[PDB]
Amino acid sequence: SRSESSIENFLCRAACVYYATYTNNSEKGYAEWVINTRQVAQLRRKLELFTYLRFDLELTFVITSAQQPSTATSVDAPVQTHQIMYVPPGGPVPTKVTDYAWQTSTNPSVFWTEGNAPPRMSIPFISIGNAYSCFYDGWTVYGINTLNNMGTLYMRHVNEAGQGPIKSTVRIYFKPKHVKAWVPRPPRLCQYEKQKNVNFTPTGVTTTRVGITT
Amino acid sequence: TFMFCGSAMATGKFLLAYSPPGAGVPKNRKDAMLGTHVIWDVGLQSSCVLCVPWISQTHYRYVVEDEYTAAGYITCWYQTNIVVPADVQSSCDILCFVSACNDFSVRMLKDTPFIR
Amino acid sequence: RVRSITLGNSTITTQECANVVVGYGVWPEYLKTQPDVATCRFYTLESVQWMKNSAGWWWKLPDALSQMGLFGQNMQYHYLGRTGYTIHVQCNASKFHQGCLLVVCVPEAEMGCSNLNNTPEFAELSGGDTARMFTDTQIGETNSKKVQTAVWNAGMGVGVGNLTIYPHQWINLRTNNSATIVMPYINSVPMDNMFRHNNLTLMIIPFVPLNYSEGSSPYVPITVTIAPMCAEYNGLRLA
Amino acid sequence: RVRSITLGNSTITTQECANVVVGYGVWPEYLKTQPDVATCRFYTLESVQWMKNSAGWWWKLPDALSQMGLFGQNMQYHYLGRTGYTIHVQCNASKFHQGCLLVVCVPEAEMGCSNLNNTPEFAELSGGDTARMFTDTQIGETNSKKVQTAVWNAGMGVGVGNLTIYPHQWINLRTNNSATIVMPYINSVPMDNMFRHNNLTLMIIPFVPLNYSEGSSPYVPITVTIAPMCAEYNGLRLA
Repeated sequence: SRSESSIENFLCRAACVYYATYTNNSEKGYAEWVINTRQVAQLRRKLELFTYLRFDLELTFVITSAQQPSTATSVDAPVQTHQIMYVPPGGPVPTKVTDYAWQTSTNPSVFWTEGNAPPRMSIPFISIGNAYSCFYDGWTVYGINTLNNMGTLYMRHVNEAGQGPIKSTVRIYFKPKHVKAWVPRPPRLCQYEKQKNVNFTPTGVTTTRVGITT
Repeated sequence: TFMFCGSAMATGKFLLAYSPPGAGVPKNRKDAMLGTHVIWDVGLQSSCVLCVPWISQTHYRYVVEDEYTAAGYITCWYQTNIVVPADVQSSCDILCFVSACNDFSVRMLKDTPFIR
Repeated sequence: RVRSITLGNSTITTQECANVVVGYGVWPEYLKTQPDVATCRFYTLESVQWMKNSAGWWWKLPDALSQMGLFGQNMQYHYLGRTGYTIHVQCNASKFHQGCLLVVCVPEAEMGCSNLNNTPEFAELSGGDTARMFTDTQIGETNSKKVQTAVWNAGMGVGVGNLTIYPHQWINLRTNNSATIVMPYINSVPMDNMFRHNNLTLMIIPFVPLNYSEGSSPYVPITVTIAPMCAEYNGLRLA
Repeated sequence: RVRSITLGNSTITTQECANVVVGYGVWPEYLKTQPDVATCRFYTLESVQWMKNSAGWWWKLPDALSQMGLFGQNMQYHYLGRTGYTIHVQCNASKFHQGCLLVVCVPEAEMGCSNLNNTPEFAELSGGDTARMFTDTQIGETNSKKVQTAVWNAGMGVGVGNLTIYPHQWINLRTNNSATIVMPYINSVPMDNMFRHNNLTLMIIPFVPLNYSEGSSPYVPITVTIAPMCAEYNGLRLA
């Protein structure tokens, strides 16, 4: 049979889409990522085999920390707790580590402390339209389709800075769930040039041999 | 009735447009197409028959002769050029035929104006 | 045998045994607010001249019928609408002409720009009733807001030979000369603004170039006839 | 009690127990070729100001609605047509105002000219949506192409007090303030050209002049609302 070629088995795979770092002594030590499927070329190409898609989101966060240089005679930092806030489309957005947006009750947030299983949250299909669009032949800027907004993710240290700086890096894992696809399209042939548009530089149809006959 | 009398290897498309009385004659293929029209493909059919409608001032009978009155027109346009193979003449001719189609009637016999 | 089809005050003739390609197995239907049936008339656009050096032509759907009678009138009148289409493509060629055409209707045919940083302008993306032509050469990057019209990428950065995934019909001059594609309404929303979004793009690309001997007609006209199907718009009255 | 009547996308309110005068006992009906139902909307013309010195107003029917929406559009589009009318006349006056109006619809109200040798021009015979006013004086003969608008002859060389032979309704301010006349299609031919022939003429003539005491409003607005009924025109297609 061909169970492995179904849409669910083709797209329901976790993948690292974003990677960022943030320290705890900068006022700007927070990581942000607008949720978009165009960040990774491999995932973008697989999703762009279709025109309209409908799926849920499963996010897994792999957070690790590293001790930064200090002058303290002795450093004995306790276990670190991290906050991962999901801002739904239209929600308030932070600009500093100390900002009201971090305390918005309608911005769901996960508080996770190091040493445990990585945190995981799921976001459903949150578009006012009936499906996401990977291609839009029109204007809102050509081919934007603001109906594809999926929200933003923010990450920061919860603990106050101790006697030494701590730098943390977060790996976001992205997995579409219960995917439905419509209107097949030809696979992308030219290399992706910009994340925002479909612009391309003309390339050959395929690789070339010496002559039509063997 | 319009009969295409070109070669059997000639192909093309003609737009036959009918302008109702009051409405002006079309000035372009586009204007003709936007009105009442029939696309005539000579490559598929050699003859096309149109039955223009009565349309009169709720008069049932109207004057045979007339005076600067809404007339109504029929016109023909080149939808495409005439496509022809080698060794076939591109210049052709069309014949037009007329006749009464629906319930035609006349009234008040008179003298014909064609005799001296 | 010849079959005559009359729609409204317009009539066209087609070969009785012509094959019709239904887009995705779905016929145009009504949304399961205000429909219009005076729009149900064939709109025969201006014919284009297929030549030896022709690279291809394309028409964005809503836009192509933006200056045609009540359909255009409804487009400027109502803010929102939805409709299907029935597209007839016919070539007038003799048996002494050879060539193959691909007639494909691409939903949401978003096109790239010659300048990688910008996006194409509306003029270059659509000419309304006028056709937009592909190019067998590559548009230079200097140009700021033009469509990258290289045929082998079809202006979408894909293999042109893979366009057959979208509802299509081949026109092989030695075998057939007409194509009929029935396209349903395809969108992520039930209704949309017709002036800012082109749902469909019709493409005609010659895979085998037109060839003929000296003496034959140096061109082959291609006629596109579009009939909107099951069109309906938003209401304008109170409740 | 108040009754609200909605026609198309327009709605008006009338006193529930208002009396309607049917023209000749015949309601507007269809010809026993092409009808139009989007025209079935109330057309509220500009209100006129009934004053002490007012002599009267008149509107030629087809012409009054020549610049109103689809009805005017249909008038320039089709060459021939026929329709009935429903005319609402309403006055806004207080109980401290006194006056009597005659509201009459005259079929084929052919009008004379001030110069006995000529005929009135179209401008003077009709102002479209604008009202034409009668005059309590006699228009001089020097004038070449104006209507003889002396009220007591009603511009037709007849006794103005005899206009009651034509479908009419009296508006006595102390008793009622609205009139409703339903006029069928009346012509010697089943259909006629709407731009060259005014089938009906609505007339409003104050028999008892408006009077009021100092402090009251020095005017009484009169609002005319016309709704075409059973309109139909000639076909434009082949057979």
